Amino acid sequence: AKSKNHTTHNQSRKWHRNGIKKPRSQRYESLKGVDPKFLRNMRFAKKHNKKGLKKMQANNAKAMSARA
Amino acid sequence: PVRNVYKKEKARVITEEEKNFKAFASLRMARANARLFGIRAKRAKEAAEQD
Amino acid sequence: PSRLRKTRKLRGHVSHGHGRIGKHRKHPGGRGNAGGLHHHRINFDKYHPGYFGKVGMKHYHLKRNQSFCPTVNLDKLWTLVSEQTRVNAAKNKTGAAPIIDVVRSGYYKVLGKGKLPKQPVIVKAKFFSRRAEEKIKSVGGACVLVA
Amino acid sequence: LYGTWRKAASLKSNYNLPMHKMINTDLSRILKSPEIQRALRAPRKKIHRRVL
Amino acid sequence: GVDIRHNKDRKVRRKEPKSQDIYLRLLVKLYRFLARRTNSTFNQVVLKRLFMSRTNRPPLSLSRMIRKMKLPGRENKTAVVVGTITDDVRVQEVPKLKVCALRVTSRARSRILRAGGKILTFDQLALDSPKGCGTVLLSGPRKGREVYRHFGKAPGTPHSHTKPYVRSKGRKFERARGRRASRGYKN
Amino acid sequence: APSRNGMVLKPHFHKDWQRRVATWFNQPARKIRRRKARQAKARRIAPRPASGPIRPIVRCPTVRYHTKVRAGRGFSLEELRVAGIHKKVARTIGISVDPRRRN
RNA sequence: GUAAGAAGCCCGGCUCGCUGGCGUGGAGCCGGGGUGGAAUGCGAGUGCCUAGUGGGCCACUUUUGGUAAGCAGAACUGGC
RNA sequence: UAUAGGGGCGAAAGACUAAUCGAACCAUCUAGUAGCUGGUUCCCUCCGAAGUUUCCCUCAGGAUAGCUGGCGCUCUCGCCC
RNA sequence: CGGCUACCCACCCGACCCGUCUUGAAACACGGACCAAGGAGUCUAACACGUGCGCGAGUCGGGGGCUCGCACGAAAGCCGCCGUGGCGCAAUGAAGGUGAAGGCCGGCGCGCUCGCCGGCCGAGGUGGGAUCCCGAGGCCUCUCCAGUCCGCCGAGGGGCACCACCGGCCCGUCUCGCCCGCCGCGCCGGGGAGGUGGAGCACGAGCGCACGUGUUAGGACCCGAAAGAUGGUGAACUAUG
RNA sequence: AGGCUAAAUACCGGCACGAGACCGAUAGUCAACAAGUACCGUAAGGGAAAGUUGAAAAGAACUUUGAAGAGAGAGUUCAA
Ligand SMILES: [Mg+2]
Ligand SMILES: [Mg+2]
Ligand SMILES: [Mg+2]
Ligand SMILES: [Mg+2]
Ligand SMILES: [Mg+2]
Ligand SMILES: [Mg+2]
Ligand SMILES: [Mg+2]
Ligand SMILES: [Mg+2]
Ligand SMILES: [Mg+2]
Ligand SMILES: [Mg+2]
Ligand SMILES: [Mg+2]
Ligand SMILES: [Mg+2]
Ligand SMILES: [Mg+2]
Ligand SMILES: [Mg+2]
Ligand SMILES: [Mg+2]
Ligand SMILES: [Mg+2]
Ligand SMILES: [Mg+2]
Ligand SMILES: [Mg+2]
Ligand SMILES: [Mg+2]
Ligand SMILES: [Mg+2]
Ligand SMILES: [Mg+2]
Ligand SMILES: [Mg+2]
Ligand SMILES: [Mg+2]
Ligand SMILES: [Mg+2]
Ligand SMILES: [Mg+2]
Ligand SMILES: [Mg+2]
Ligand SMILES: [Mg+2]
Ligand SMILES: [Mg+2]
Ligand SMILES: [Mg+2]
Ligand SMILES: [Mg+2]
Ligand SMILES: [Mg+2]
Ligand SMILES: [Mg+2]
Ligand SMILES: [Mg+2]
Ligand SMILES: [Mg+2]
Ligand SMILES: [Mg+2]
Ligand SMILES: [Mg+2]
Ligand SMILES: [Mg+2]
Ligand SMILES: [Mg+2]
Ligand SMILES: [Mg+2]
Ligand SMILES: [Mg+2]
Ligand SMILES: [Mg+2]
Ligand SMILES: [Mg+2]
Ligand SMILES: [Mg+2]
Repeated sequence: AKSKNHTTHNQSRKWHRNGIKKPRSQRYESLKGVDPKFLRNMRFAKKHNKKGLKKMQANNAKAMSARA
Repeated sequence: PVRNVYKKEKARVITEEEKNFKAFASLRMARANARLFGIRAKRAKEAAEQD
Repeated sequence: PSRLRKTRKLRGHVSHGHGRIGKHRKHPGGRGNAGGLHHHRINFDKYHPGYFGKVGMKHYHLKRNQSFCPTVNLDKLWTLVSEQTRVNAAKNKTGAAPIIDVVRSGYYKVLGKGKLPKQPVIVKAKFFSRRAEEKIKSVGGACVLVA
Repeated sequence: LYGTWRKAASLKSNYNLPMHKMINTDLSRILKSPEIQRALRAPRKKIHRRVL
Repeated sequence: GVDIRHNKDRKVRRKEPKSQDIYLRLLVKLYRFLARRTNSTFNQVVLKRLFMSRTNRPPLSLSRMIRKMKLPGRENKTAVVVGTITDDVRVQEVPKLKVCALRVTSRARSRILRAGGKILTFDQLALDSPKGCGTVLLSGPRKGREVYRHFGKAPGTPHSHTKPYVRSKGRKFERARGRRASRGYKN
Repeated sequence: APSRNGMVLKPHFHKDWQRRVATWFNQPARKIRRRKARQAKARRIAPRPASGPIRPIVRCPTVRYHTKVRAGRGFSLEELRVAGIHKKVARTIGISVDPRRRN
C-alpha cells in the first residue's frame, strides 16, 4: 500500500493561475517594530508639533509671502 | 389595579453646594466603607486589647 | 420552494453535486464537534481561539438579576424627556433647571459621552461615572444620587 | 381609520401612511418637460452598420 | 484556438436592479435616460447607486448629513442621498438645508419641517437639476456594520482583532487556550 | 464534520425528540374554549365582575423590578384589620385575603 | 533579488522628554518650485460565501536505488 | 415425565437443542452504526479543477492552505500627455 | 407536380455496450433476458453569508385579551397604562468593580519634561479619493453695445464610500512620580506621564419577514451487515436421567 | 416528620361529529373487497393477493354443427 509521498509537480502552474501578487503599495509605511526609544522621541515630538508650530510658521509664511 | 404613580417635580432652581458635594467620590467612599466596616471594628477591638 | 431548490436543477447528474471520487456517505469526519483536540485542531483552533480550558471563578447560583444596571449615555440623557419641555424650560426664563429622572425611564447608571449643551439639568440616578459627573459640573448641572 | 399624510390614524394607535417615493410620477410629462429637454445632447439616430 | 488568455466573460457588474419595486424601476428608467442623454457623471453614479443593492446602500444619519454640509462651500447646495436618512438622538439643532433622498423616516421628516428645510424626491431632484448641478452626493457607514467586524484573515493569529463567533460574550466562552498565556498558548 | 468559519453549535437533539412533539394546532381551539368559559362564567355565576376579587398595589422584590408596580394577591391581614372587617365577611364582600403577606 | 521617479529631487523654517562641544546628528511637522524620465503588451484594485480535490500516470532534459524493467522514488516544463 | 439459551444435555465430536448451534427461535430497541461496495431521475448556456503544504492511532478518512465558481463594491478611458 | 420526414431497402466512409471504481474499460473487471408501475438530497431546530421587503435607534406580538353565534373564519382586524420579554444602542476584567471629547484664544503659579480661571468651536490630522463649486482664456455672416444663447478648459477650492498611517478616549495588568477631598483623616478614595493586551469608542444600523447556498444534530440522499440488550415460545427431531 | 380540595394542562385507547393546498387500488392503515381473512410454523408469531358490464339484465329467445367446452346465424342496447 505504498503511495507517492511528496512532490512539487503541478505547483507553479497553480501559482500562476492568479498572477502572484506583491503587496506593492504601502503609502505611509507601518510603524510598529521600530525602536521604543525612537518612539518615545517621535510621539512627544509630534504632540509638541501639534502644540507649538503655530506662530513661528505663521510669521515665516508672512515673511516668505512678503519676499516672494 | 396598576396605578403607576407619576411624581413630576418639574420646577426647581439650581441650589447651594449639594452640586459641589454630591460628586462621584461619595459612591466610592461608601463602597470602601461598606467593604472595610468590620475590619476597622476588629482593629478597634485589638487597640482596646493591646492597652 | 422545491421548484427553486437546487435539487430539481441537479436531476440528471450522476453523483448529484457531491463528486464521484470523494463519496460523501454518512458522516466522514465525525459528528458535531468530534475531534476537537485530535484531528480538527486547525478548525477549532485558528477559527475559535480560547475554546478549551477553564478561565476563572465559579460563582454558584448566578442570576442576571442582581447586576441589572442599564447604562444611559449623555446623548440618550436628553430625549427621555420631550424637546418641548427642555425648550420651554430653558427659553431664557430663570436659573431653574428641569429634572431628568432616568430611573423613571428604566435606566440606572449614567455614563459619559460628548454632546452636552450649556443648558443645565438635574440628573437623578443610582450610579454615575466620574466622566459624566465632570461633564455635568462643566455644563453647570446638579448631580443627585437616589436609591 | 387611516388618515391623511398630515395627521395620524385615530383608530389605529401607531400607524401612519407610507412614504410616497415619486410624488409627481408622470414619466412622459417629466421627459417631455422643457427643464429636461433643455439639457439633452442631440437626437442621434444614425446606425453606422457594417461596411464590407 | 485564438485566445490563450482565460475566458472571464462578464466582469463583475449588476446591470438590472434585482429589486422588483416599480417606483425603483421608474427611477432607474429616468436616471438611465438622464445618464445616457445628459453627459452627467453625477447621473452616472446615481444610476449605479440605484443599480446597487439594498444592503450596500447603508442608511444615512441626520448628524452626518448636517456635518457634511457644515463644511465651507456647502451652504446653498442640496444633499442628494441614494438611500435613507434617519433620525439621530444626538444633535439638537438642524440647519435650513435641503434634502433629496429616498424613504426618509418620520421623525427626521418632522424635525426637518420644524427646522424649516425642504425635503424632495428624485423626480423633483431631476426636474430641478438634470445634470445634477448644486448637488453633493453622500454615502453612509458601510464598514460600521456588525457583519463586517467578523471579516479578516483570522480571529486571532496576529491577534487579528476580528471578533470570533460565539453565543455569549463573557466568561467560559472562548477565553482559555489562545486568549491568555497561562492556559496553553496565547494567539 | 465541521467546516469554514461559523459558530460552534451544541444542539440538544441527541435525545429522541420525535416522540415528544407538542405543536399548538389547538391554539384557536383553546382560544374559543376559554372565550366560552369566560362568557359562561359571566352568564352563570353572578353579576360579580370578571376577575372577581380585587388585587392589591404590590411592589416586585428585586433590584430590577422594584421601580414598577404590580397587582398582588391578597390584602395582608394587618391591612384588613386596619380596614376593620372580618376575614370571611371580607371574602364574601369581594376582598382577596392572603394571610401570608406581611407589612 | 533590487532600482528604472511626482510616494521622486531641491530650498527655507518649527518640534523633540532621542542624541549631544556646537542651530551637532537623526526623525516628525509646515510652505514653495518645476512631472516629457527604458522596450513591449494589458484597463486595475478589493471584500464575502462555497462545491469538488486530498489513489495519479506518461514524455525530452538533470538524477537517486537496482543488473534491468511497462520497477520504485525526486527537479523544470508539457500532455493524458 | 424432568432438565430452556450464556442456559440445558453431552461414553466428549464445541457434537445435539424442531432442516439453523463455537451460543436456538419470534418480536421490540431499530430505519442500530459503517471513514466501507452499488445507485442517485428534464434540457440549454457560461466558467471550470486536484491527486499538493502542514496536522491528526494519521496511510481507503478528515481539518487547513492552494486550485475553482457565484455574488458584488471602488475606480479608469471614450474629446505636448 | 413537389415534399422534409420516428416507413422499408441499397450503396461509400466512420463506427467495440452502456453505468461506474480507477492513472487506465470494449475489456479475459463488475450490474444488466425484456417490458409497465414505484424508487433516492425532503422536513424541523440552530448558525453564518448573499438577496428582496417594511419600520428604522429602535424593531418584533410569535404569549394572552377584545368583536355577535357565521361556510370559506384553525383565516383576518385591533390592543399601547398589554413592550413582560428577545436582539441592538457599551465594552473590559476571573472578580470586587470601572466605563468611552477633545481642540482653539487670553490670564496666573519660575508657559516649570507644570496645574488652574474666563470665552469659543466641536467627533482630530495626513496622502489618495467618484462627485460637486469657482474660474483665466477661446469660439458662433461686416462694425461699439449687450442679456440666456453654441461652448470646453490649464489652474484652484470644499471633500462622500473606503483604503494606508499618525494622534486621541474606555477597561485589566506593568513602570515612574506629585497633588486634591472629607456624612470623617484611614493598610480612605480619586487624579497625572509612558509601554502594553481587548471581540472596544472615535455620530450609531439594527429588528422582523421571505428566498437561495453551506454546516451541524436529528433515520436525514436511498439499501446493506458480523454484533449487543429487553421480554416471551420450543425436549413432536436430537442428548441424558 | 398528619390529611382533603374544582380551575388553567395532557389524551396515537373508546363513543359520536366536522374539515382538509394529503393519497387515489404497486398510493393511502396490513386490510376500499367474506382482513387480521385465506395460508404458513408445534408454539410465541408471521400475514397476503383481490374495486369497476351496461341507464336498466333488457345477462343473447329461437335455428343449426358437435357428447359437451365452443362456434355460425338471429336478437337487446347509443355501443357486444
Ligand atoms: Mg497521495
Ligand atoms: Mg456535471
Ligand atoms: Mg481518496
Ligand atoms: Mg468528503
Ligand atoms: Mg475559435
Ligand atoms: Mg473554457
Ligand atoms: Mg466539506
Ligand atoms: Mg436515538
Ligand atoms: Mg457540493
Ligand atoms: Mg516512477
Ligand atoms: Mg506503482
Ligand atoms: Mg491532449
Ligand atoms: Mg474432540
Ligand atoms: Mg476442536
Ligand atoms: Mg439441527
Ligand atoms: Mg461462534
Ligand atoms: Mg444470546
Ligand atoms: Mg438508511
Ligand atoms: Mg440495518
Ligand atoms: Mg496521509
Ligand atoms: Mg473505493
Ligand atoms: Mg478547504
Ligand atoms: Mg475568486
Ligand atoms: Mg471569478
Ligand atoms: Mg478520475
Ligand atoms: Mg488498478
Ligand atoms: Mg465503461
Ligand atoms: Mg470475474
Ligand atoms: Mg456487466
Ligand atoms: Mg450478469
Ligand atoms: Mg416511473
Ligand atoms: Mg440579511
Ligand atoms: Mg423591557
Ligand atoms: Mg459489546
Ligand atoms: Mg430473559
Ligand atoms: Mg420424547
Ligand atoms: Mg449419548
Ligand atoms: Mg401538610
Ligand atoms: Mg385539574
Ligand atoms: Mg389502476
Ligand atoms: Mg394489496
Ligand atoms: Mg351499475
Ligand atoms: Mg361509441
